[PDB]
Amino acid sequence: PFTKKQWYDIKAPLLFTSRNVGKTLVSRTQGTKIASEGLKHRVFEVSLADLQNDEDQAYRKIRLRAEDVQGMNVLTNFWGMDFTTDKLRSLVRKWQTLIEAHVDVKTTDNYMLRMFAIGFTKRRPNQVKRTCYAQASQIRQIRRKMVEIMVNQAASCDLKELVNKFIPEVIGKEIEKATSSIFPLQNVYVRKVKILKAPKFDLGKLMEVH
Amino acid sequence: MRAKWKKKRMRRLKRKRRKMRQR
Amino acid sequence: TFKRRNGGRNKHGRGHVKYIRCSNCAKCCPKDKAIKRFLVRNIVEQAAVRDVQEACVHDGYVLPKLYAKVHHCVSCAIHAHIVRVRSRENRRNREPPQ
Amino acid sequence: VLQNDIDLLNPPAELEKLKHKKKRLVQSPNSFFMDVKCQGCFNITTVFSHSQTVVVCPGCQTVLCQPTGGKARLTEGCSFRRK
Amino acid sequence: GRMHSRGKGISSSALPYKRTPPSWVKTAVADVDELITKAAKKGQMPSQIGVLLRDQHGIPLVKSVTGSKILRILKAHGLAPEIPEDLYFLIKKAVAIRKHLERNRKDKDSKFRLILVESRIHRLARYYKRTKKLPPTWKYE
Amino acid sequence: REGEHVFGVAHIFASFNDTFIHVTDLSGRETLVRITGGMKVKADRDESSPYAAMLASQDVATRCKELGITALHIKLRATGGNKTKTPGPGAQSALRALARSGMKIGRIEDVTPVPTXSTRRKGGRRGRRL
RNA sequence: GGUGAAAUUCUUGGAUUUAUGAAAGACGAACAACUGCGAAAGCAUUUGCCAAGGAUGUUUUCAUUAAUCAAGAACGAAAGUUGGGGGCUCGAAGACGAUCAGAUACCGUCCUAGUCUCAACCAUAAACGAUGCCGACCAGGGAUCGGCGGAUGUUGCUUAGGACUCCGCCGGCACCUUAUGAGAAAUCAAAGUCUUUGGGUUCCGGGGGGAGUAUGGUCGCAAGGCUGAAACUUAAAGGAAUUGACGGAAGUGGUGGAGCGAUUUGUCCUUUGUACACACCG
Ligand SMILES: [K+]
Ligand SMILES: [K+]
Ligand SMILES: [K+]
Ligand SMILES: [K+]
Ligand SMILES: [Mg+2]
Ligand SMILES: [Mg+2]
Ligand SMILES: [Mg+2]
Ligand SMILES: [Mg+2]
Ligand SMILES: [Mg+2]
Ligand SMILES: [Mg+2]
Ligand SMILES: [Mg+2]
Ligand SMILES: [Mg+2]
Ligand SMILES: [Zn+2]
Repeated sequence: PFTKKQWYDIKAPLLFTSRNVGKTLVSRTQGTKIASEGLKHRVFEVSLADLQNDEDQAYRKIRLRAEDVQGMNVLTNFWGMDFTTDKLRSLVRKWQTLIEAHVDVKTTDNYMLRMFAIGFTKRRPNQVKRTCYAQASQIRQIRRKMVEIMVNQAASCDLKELVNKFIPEVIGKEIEKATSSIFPLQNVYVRKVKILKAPKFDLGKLMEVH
Repeated sequence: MRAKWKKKRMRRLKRKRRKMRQR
Repeated sequence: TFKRRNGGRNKHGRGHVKYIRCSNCAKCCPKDKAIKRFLVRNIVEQAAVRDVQEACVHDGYVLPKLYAKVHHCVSCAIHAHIVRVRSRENRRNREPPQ
Repeated sequence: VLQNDIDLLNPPAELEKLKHKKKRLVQSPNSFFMDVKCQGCFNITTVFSHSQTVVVCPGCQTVLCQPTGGKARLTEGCSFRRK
Repeated sequence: GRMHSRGKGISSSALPYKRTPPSWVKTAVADVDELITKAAKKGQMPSQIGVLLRDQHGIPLVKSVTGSKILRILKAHGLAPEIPEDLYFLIKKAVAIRKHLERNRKDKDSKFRLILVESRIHRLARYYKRTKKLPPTWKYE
Repeated sequence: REGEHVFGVAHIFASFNDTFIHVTDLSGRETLVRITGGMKVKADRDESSPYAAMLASQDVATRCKELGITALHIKLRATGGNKTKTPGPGAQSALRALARSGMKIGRIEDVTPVPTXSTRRKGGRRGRRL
């Protein structure tokens, strides 16, 4: 039964360093059963440290949707990112405030994105207080700053440079800079990106980034 | 006997007396 | 006789507190009254640690942990020895384990 | 401290300043009026320290003080003297 | 204690012991009086008139300078409000809550606060009728 | 083919009543081998036992070596939902089994389904009374 | 699948498991606290709007307008009722499967009403701090929340200000120690300022049952709610604490000191619960 399955190497876009995702498999072509629909719109949850060959990014996972089949090589594109459960459970601690923000952002290629940002209040070096809490007004100010930044980056740019912003997580650093005047923050991240609708599949656009 | 069940028993006898005398 | 000053819970300056469900028996216990423990364990038993750290493609790979906040009713917390019956004097001690 | 160590009629003036305004021997306000001196223009324009109104310079210039929860915040670049 | 709540706040102003104007006050009595008359002429109430005379003029307290209270001065010159100011503000609050409830029927909390506000209105109106600062048949609806 | 490591994804469902070791590709859309604890042992009391998990993971390792898979990704989950979130007794038995079989482990992640709230759990407000 | 173990049940017409996508209905984890808000009930996803509120600050205003309240009103968990919508999950009743000496239960499966919402009712909870509200006084202490004032020297900060730090003031939920107090004690910083008895005011108790029963009245569609006996019966019932015994709970004087006291310390099987003390064969 696993002799009628052909392995099709998976390639990540040249946005990432390593493009050696894997070799997912699909049955042989047959009546209305060519391998195209087998690999049609498959998602591949892969770690970022794999693509970036950097372990420090092991906390991040990347989803990639297979939308074409170039012979035996299947090419993928960005389909959102997320945290590992371990990192999220490590950050959410007591005696500190958690700030969460979501927003809907449109890019130049009709890609609708919902970006989720996470932030935690940071203790000062000389703090004697056993808790570090922000007032509900301060949390609302920081959520405003986080959402305005999320809109400012994602709307201006396109998916390729948007992800190029995700990988070093410069958005988190800008949020930390912009909210330092309200309340010092720690572990500020874009925890999750969800692609809600995607434009009509363009083959040349796909080969542009592959 | 538990007081809750005593009250339930008494509510039941009263239902009965009411449905007898009134009707 | 009133056994505790706080009545076995943590509720001052408020009325209703939403309940949780016991991890063991699915009992409805108030959040402030239920015994709450934050267990940070490893997905790999202390024993399998070496064998797993060996079968790893990536040489640099810290083994992921498990974080879980466990909720227990009084009956299950006593049965599981999470909390034990204490003498009258020692009950007023709220300090975490020394 | 121990009231047997003090005289309730002649309280130490150091510790009377820190008492609530109403809990003193004779209650007095801790607010004051000030001669605010602006940057270049004369416009002394006495202000209440706990002013609830945005005091504006007579020549319809920029605002001089800002209402707050307690003492009003003088605008940047202004001096003052108690009256 | 708050009349309609358990709050026990003691925040208030503390008038100075010296009942005479401070030496730095130089405005003539007639000057402050006609300032009060203009203030009431646009429509300000005595509380707002006092606030403005305090923070925009060199008048700490009207009573210290003139020797009379703002409402008395306004009554002397025939500019006192028909409805007393506190009752006016309570009735304004009541009509605002009534409008909100005409839009929001499920707001039971606002209904409870409206009951409290109207209780305050009835108290103050009873006092004003007893002191004859309201028409004997003045009625709130 | 010839690669550094032909990775696979192992879905380890470690419940308190059974254990599943489901090995798929990087997408999960193609099932390769699906061994079960109760599909080895004949006693219902032992489907969640470590012995069943060890036998199950040994069978999975054999089939994976047959298919050419040399490394595996581990997705360990409990029952989740309103039910329990602690993995069953067979989780450690399956993982060390796979590790002590020559098969390599890429990454281990907890993929137990966690509700962000939830529907009401079974057992009643008084709970299971025993 | 489910349990201690099973069985009821689903499943080669693909169960369970895996991935993707859509729809539906609930539910708002972690953060989350001896923390906040609210008259109480209660209130935890974002943003916006609407009206409301406490505290703080105030050299703003009125000037006794106040406190508590029969009558009379408003709100009032959950369950429940009438009708519409919805109906995921869970789930009274019911059916079945177990266990059992029996098992109308505990355990398991499927589930009806219900759980969600709208309109109209219902007005009850261990609705508890089992502690009505207003006011005065009388110990100490450190935390914490809200506001304000002062002093600070560091900020991935945008001079102020924020964030930390320190010192105060007011107000709030609380906590710790202590008796000079009170108490039957438990304990309580109010449950203190009581035979050295009187700040104001509302409700409300008079041995235990019968009994929140009968009847009348009133409210409610109903369920029931509010008001509410007597005859008769009985020598105790009950509270706190002590010792012992038991647990299908866990791991001997003296003198002095403490206690009203039984007792206790000394003596470091112990702790714990007890409605048992003929002491669980209760
Ligand atoms: K507890
Ligand atoms: K005030
Ligand atoms: K305080
Ligand atoms: K002795
Ligand atoms: Mg309650
Ligand atoms: Mg009652
Ligand atoms: Mg009561
Ligand atoms: Mg009460
Ligand atoms: Mg007396
Ligand atoms: Mg009696
Ligand atoms: Mg003795
Ligand atoms: Mg007891
Ligand atoms: Zn339990």
